[PDB]
Amino acid sequence: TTIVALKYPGGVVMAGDRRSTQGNMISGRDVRKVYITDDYTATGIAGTAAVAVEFARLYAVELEHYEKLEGVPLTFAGKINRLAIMVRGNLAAAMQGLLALPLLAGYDIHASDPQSAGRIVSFDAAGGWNIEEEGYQAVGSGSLFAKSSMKKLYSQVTDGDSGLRVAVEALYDAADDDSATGGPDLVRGIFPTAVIIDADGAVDVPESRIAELARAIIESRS
Amino acid sequence: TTIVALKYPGGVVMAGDRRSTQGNMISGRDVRKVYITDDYTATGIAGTAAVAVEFARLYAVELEHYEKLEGVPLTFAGKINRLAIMVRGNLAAAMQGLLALPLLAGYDIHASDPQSAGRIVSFDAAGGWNIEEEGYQAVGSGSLFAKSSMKKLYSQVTDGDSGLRVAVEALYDAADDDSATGGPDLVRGIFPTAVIIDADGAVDVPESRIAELARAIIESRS
Amino acid sequence: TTIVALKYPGGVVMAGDRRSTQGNMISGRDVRKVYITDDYTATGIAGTAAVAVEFARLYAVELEHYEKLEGVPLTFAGKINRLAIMVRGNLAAAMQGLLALPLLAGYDIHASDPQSAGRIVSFDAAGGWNIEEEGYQAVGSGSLFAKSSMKKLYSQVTDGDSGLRVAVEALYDAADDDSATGGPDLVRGIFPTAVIIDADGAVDVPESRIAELARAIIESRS
Amino acid sequence: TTIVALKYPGGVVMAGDRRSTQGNMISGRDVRKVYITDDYTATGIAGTAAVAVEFARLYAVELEHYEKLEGVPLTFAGKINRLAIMVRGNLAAAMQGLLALPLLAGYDIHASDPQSAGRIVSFDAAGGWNIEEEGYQAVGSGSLFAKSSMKKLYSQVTDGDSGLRVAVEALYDAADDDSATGGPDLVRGIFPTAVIIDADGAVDVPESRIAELARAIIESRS
Amino acid sequence: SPEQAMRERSELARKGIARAKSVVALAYAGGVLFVAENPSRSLQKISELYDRVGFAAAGKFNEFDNLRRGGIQFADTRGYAYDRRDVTGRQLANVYAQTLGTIFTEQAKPYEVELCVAEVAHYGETKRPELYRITYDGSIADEPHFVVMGGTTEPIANALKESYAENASLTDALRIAVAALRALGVASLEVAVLDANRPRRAFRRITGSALQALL
Amino acid sequence: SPEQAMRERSELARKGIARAKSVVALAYAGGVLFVAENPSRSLQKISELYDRVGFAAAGKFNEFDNLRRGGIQFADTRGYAYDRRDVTGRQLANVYAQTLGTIFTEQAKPYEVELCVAEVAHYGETKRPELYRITYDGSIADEPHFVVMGGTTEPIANALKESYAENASLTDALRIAVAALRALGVASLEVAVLDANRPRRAFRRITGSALQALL
Amino acid sequence: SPEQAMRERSELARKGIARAKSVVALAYAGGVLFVAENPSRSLQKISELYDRVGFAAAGKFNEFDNLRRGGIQFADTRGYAYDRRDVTGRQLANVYAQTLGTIFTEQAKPYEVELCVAEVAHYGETKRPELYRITYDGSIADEPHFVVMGGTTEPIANALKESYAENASLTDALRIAVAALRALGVASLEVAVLDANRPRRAFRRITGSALQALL
Amino acid sequence: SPEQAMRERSELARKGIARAKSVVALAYAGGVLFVAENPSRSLQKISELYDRVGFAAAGKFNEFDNLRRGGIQFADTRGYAYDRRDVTGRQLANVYAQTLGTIFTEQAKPYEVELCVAEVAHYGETKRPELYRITYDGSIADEPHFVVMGGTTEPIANALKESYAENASLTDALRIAVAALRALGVASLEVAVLDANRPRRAFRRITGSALQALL
Amino acid sequence: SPEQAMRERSELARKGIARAKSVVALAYAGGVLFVAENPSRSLQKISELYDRVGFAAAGKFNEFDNLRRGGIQFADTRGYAYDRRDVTGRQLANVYAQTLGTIFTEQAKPYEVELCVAEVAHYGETKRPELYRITYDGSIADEPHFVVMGGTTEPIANALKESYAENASLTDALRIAVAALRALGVASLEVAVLDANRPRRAFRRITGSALQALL
Repeated sequence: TTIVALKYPGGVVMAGDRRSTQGNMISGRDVRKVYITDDYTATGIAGTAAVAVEFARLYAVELEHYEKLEGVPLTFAGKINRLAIMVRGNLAAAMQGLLALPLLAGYDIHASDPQSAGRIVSFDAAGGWNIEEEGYQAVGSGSLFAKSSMKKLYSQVTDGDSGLRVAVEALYDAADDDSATGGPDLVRGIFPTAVIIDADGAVDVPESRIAELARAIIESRS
Repeated sequence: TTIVALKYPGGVVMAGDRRSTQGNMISGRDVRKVYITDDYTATGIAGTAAVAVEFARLYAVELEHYEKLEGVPLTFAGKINRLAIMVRGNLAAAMQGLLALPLLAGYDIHASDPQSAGRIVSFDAAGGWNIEEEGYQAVGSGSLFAKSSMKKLYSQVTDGDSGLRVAVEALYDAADDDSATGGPDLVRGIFPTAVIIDADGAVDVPESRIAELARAIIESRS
Repeated sequence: TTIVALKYPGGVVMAGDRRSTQGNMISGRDVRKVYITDDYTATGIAGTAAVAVEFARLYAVELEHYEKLEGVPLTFAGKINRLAIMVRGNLAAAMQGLLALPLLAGYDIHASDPQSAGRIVSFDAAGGWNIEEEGYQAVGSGSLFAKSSMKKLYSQVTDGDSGLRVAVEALYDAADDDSATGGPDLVRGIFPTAVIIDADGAVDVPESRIAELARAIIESRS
Repeated sequence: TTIVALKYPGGVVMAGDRRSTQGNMISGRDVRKVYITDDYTATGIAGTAAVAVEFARLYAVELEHYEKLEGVPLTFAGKINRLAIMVRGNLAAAMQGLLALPLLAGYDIHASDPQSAGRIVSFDAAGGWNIEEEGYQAVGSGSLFAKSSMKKLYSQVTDGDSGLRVAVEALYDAADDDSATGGPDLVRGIFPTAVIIDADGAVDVPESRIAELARAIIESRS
Repeated sequence: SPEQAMRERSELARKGIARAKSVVALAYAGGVLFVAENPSRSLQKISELYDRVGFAAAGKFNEFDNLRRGGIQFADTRGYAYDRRDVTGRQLANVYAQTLGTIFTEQAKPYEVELCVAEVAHYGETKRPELYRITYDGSIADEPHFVVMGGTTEPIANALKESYAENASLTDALRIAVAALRALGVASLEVAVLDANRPRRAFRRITGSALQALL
Repeated sequence: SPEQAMRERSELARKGIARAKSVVALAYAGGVLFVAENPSRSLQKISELYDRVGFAAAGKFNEFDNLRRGGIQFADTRGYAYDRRDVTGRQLANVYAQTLGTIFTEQAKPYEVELCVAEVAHYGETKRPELYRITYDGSIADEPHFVVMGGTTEPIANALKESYAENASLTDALRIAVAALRALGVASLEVAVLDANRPRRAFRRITGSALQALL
Repeated sequence: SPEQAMRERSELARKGIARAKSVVALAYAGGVLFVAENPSRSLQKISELYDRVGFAAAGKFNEFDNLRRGGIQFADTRGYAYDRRDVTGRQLANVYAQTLGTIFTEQAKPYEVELCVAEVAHYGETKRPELYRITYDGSIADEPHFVVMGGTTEPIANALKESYAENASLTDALRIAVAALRALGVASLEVAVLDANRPRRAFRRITGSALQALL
Repeated sequence: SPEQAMRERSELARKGIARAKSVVALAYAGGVLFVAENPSRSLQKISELYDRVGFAAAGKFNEFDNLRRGGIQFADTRGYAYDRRDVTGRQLANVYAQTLGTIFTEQAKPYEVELCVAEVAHYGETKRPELYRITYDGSIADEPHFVVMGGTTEPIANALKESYAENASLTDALRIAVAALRALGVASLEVAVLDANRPRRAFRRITGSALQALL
Repeated sequence: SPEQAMRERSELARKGIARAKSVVALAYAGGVLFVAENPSRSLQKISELYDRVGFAAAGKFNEFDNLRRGGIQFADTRGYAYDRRDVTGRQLANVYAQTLGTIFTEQAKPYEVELCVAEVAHYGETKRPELYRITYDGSIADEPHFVVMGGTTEPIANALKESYAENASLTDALRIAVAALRALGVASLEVAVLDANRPRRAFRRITGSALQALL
């Protein structure tokens, strides 16, 4: 399991893999780990598969409930605080074997500069949060390889296409170096899922572009 | 104990074995492990024999109670959520030695395409659920052999008869490779039980067809 | 301790031994372990001597209380459910050393066929129950030898006398193979107790017939 | 500590020793362990000295309280049930080192046959009770030797005097074979205490007869 | 002024009990005989409490139904607590009297019921049957011969005090009961008997052909 | 003076129930037939409680809706406790009577509802259908033939006591029901039947083309 | 205006106690003698509380029955707490007075009962018997010679103050008691005595042949 | 005398609701249209409950604000419990009716509010919109075409029953709504629509330039 | 008859608020200006709730002191729960209205207080100040220009509606406030301002030399 996120001028992008395993046996092949929380945020949770689905659902329900009650959406700081509280409230479950590692990416509509409104927030086990200022972050069991790949590939990011290509390449490297991460499946036709957030909102990326980018990367590395 | 389920054009089918053991001693010979929950769903629970009977009874009672209270049957997602909650609420009992592994198969009457309305849902220990997209699934102590058999035999499935034959063959292979699974009993006359769900509802399969299929398979393998 | 039960055309029969021990020391010689619960049921509990007396008393009190409150006796399924609940509620006590293994035999007056109205129900540690379809069952520390004896002797059962003789012979074999089971006492004059249930009700068997059968069996085996 | 009880035609008799020890050191020389509960019952408790005094006091208080409230004395079965409940309620204390082993002897005034109205009831650790049909019983750390002595001496019991003599001889044998049981003290003048229950009630035995019987037994064994 | 309140509550209870059917219980050689005017085959005004104790009442069904359930619960708990032979009809009558007395004062509406408790001797024993009467306010009284409750009672009592012969038979006692109530075939009648020649349980209902032949 | 308070509460309940639509339930060869005047397609005055028990009421919707929910909860709990075959309509009727009796006295405003419980035989068995009537104060009565509740009942009862023929058919019984209620097309009518030829569940609704053809 | 409320409650209690039978308790050489008019053989107005304490009352049975049960519970608990010789009749009388005083004010209906507590000396000791009187409002008084309660008391008191001779015998004291109550054979009489020559328990009932011979 | 108390409470509620602004809700081709007279820009009388359910009320703000909050809480809990597609407007209407009925009787002051619940079909489906009306005492009714609440309603109802054409457009329906309410520019008006062509959420507000152009 | 009770409670509250000093709050270019007649230097009728929310009241001190404490507690808890920028004056006004409405009905004596809540824009933003008015019964209203509470209000309102010029200065607005209140030197005056040019906290008091120079 590996989820990556990076900033480009005008928005953010997120992506993840589609493999779930039980020890050394493959049990899942089309798992989705990236969700759209609201009109301008996306959430990706790593760890136990069962916990992430419940976590994203509870987070979305809480945000929608607050919006309906008050009539005004929460600020970015409020959402970060709610997510941190949710993470901190699961320490006993994590100690018992139900651990979740979320990653947050969003677009701030109240920011003065529209070209620097993308935000990436990472969380730790104790519940602390930090806003990334380097432009990229990754979580999961193969996050080190992906982060090392982005450290060298970030100089080529110019727009959404470059960011998506860099994210796909980082996921490919993480799958190459880690056996728990699933790479592209040319025989079956399964590719990583991506979400792009910009000034208009969060839109899911169609599978055709991801397949084309994966094929181009595979051809280049051959 | 092994329960198998597979999809065919126009419905689904389920089947299971009839053996219960206490360690290495045989204590049961005509145990039934497949139940009809409502007009369009079937449930098969593996593990401890005592827990499964109570689980199926509680699930059916809850579904009927909701239907009577609201006057409208639950959707498929609601039933899946209720089953997942029931599974998750038994973690302590499973850790103490009372473990249940359910398997769900149903027909969706609200689906747009009547030829692809069959659904198979599998559950894990933590309580997560997944909808199978490959067409077959198995649970129990001999599920690996049955799944490997179906992986090779699924190309011959065309209608209900082919699916039933493939299910019986998979159960036979699982019983051949696992000593905890009971095979056909020609001396006594005990055969696996099956349930077929289609657009008209869920109907139990008569013993004559299962006996004929088992005899044909035994003759072919001789 | 060993209690046996078997079916004959027109009813059922139950029997048990009269020995209680504390380790390797004999402490009881005329213990009764078979009780009449109501007009058409009999119960035999094995394990700790103290628990069985309280269990039978509570079961009879509960059945009589329900009958008095509602004015109509419970069905067979209701009685089985109540007994299963009682067994399941004693798991902690069984883990602490107070274990009870009940056995139920009864006559169904609502059955369509009067010649197949006899029922034998067995219970397990977890609380599950099963209806015997082979015609005999045994519980206790010498139940294996008794069951093996009945497996060969069941072909001679034709009426109540044959069933009683087979039950006495099975108890004799169990006492022969197990030192915790007490055999017939010719010096003192203590013999196993039996109960016969038929269309008229449950009647205790007089000691004279049991003594005659035991003497005949002893003479035959000499 | 050893308490014995036996039946004779027309009543019952009980007796006990007068020694208390703390390990291997003698701390008591005139301890009384046999009490009169009501007009027709006697109770003897073995084990920890502190627990027995409280047990007998509570039992007598409960019986008198019920008699005063209802105006009619309890039946024998009711008293046995109350004593069994009291014994069963002390399982945790017994596991913690406060164990009590009671013995009950009484005369039934409602029995049809006045010559067979004597009853002896023994209790076990779990709380079960049994009515003795052999005519004698013993409790304590030297109960085995006393029971073995009575097994040979019971043929000489004809009336109250013979029963008292047999009880004294059994206590003497138990004291001879067990160092925790105190025998007759000729230097100090301490003898076992006895209680006789007949159709007129329970009366304490004067010390003169017990001393004479002990002296006769000692002279015979010299 | 509790005088007015108690007078009003007593008037309410008396008016409620006045407009009701009559129940007659009398003792014969075989035990106690219960006869009531119950056209309904599903609602019963006569029942049993224990092995030797019977129950009978007149009034509103939802009240003495709860009273019967409470009595059965108390009898079962007491029997399991000590023994089956330690349950007596006096203990149930006292509990009923206390419950009715507590209901009359504290509760806003009193109970318009009349209760009767009957007991017989055990097997192989000789004892005179005992009958008790409990009123709405909790008064408990002892009746040696018969109890009449429900609707008007003076004419029925005067009729019963005439033809009542001690140590009668089942048929004769049934005839006196029917004659007293009339002043009725298989329908509109409920008959129960506490038989003292039974091993353990003394309560049984007589209906249909047996009731037709007896009457 | 509880006399005035009880008279006033009874008058309130009677006035509340008087200004309401009428519900008629009758037994035919196939079970029980429920017909009610319900113009609304979303609010239902007829429902089911268990496999063989039906529910029907007239009055304020928010009251008998809660009563129906409580009855369903009780039936489900009792069925799971012992068995599915141990649930009888008498047990539900007694619970309803107790609940209504408790509501009438303690609660400030009484319930302006009328309840009816119907039961049929199991599959492969022959038994006469049972009908029960429960009033606002908790009175429970047994009706062998039919129950009429809601609004005026005397003219409807007199009309029904004339053309009611035992062991009739579905179409004929529906005709008698509609004629008695009139003294009405597909609209403004709710029809339900307890069919005793069904395997497990006996309740089903008839609306639309089937109701049009039958009527 | 608590004046009217207390006057009304006192009038209610006085009227309740006025229409009741009379109980007379007097002290003779052997202890205390209790005589009451009790036709019923199953309900008792005289009982015992402890080894040397007796109980007697007049009024409604369901009230002093509870009072007797509470007194027995208190006596047993106190005796087990410290010792059997630390229980005195004054402690029970004070508890009864406090309970009656609490009942009179807070509870809606007062208790129409009259209580008397009697005690005697222990074995091998000489002490004058003690008698206490407790009224409905909780007043406690000490009486050296005799206590009269129930119904009218002035004529009975005047009759008893005439023939009462100190240190009399059982037969003579019984004759004075019967003569005072008359102004009665084996029936309609309950007689109990606290005998001070008994080892531990001093209470015993005299009925049947012994009562016939004494009277 | 609960008659006087209920009459007084109903008069209080009627007088409270009478002196209030009027809210009109009607169904057009695109769903439901809510128009209210709300000069304040910060307090809203029209809101949403779920993806397909809308809320509207007239009366005291602090009451239907709490009612709206409770409805939102119930809808969210139910949606998370089973599924988002298992939430229906009938379930919310029943809860509102029960809450108002409970408030009316027990609470000292009744609520002077009028509630309306509207629902529309899901995406890619065809179904007629459903409208419900809930009154202060808890009465629930079904309205097929339109609901008028607040202040006087007869003239507004008569005006609406004239120009209401089924399957109209947004502009035309807005014109009929404004004409009926007048018998008003951008100010003193609140307009909301339940659009049935939206993917998931159907509620949106129209104010400013878009409202100016439409009107 | 809740009509009389509500009329009496409203009369009590009106009479309590009538005999009190007057508080005037108006909005100028720099925010909101609070002026009150407070001779006491230790008891304050104007305070702050959060970084941009102000508090003002007239009436009994021990009541709006508790109201201020509750508002501060709610604001602090809400700010720590989500964020400091998620606290709005509407949320506090709604809480105050609910609390006053609950107090008015249930509590024996109503509160004789008048509340006003004012809010201003954040730093580096442009927004019109918001003013809310809450009455004793819980009514909440929106005022765009000014709020007058305490004692007589009609002459003060008529005086303020004349010389009130939008987008005025601090000195000029203070002059209008003092002139309206007069129709007062450093003493007997309390002045506070919500300054919208401050970084985080907008509340500050002006007293002494600065107040002397401004006036």
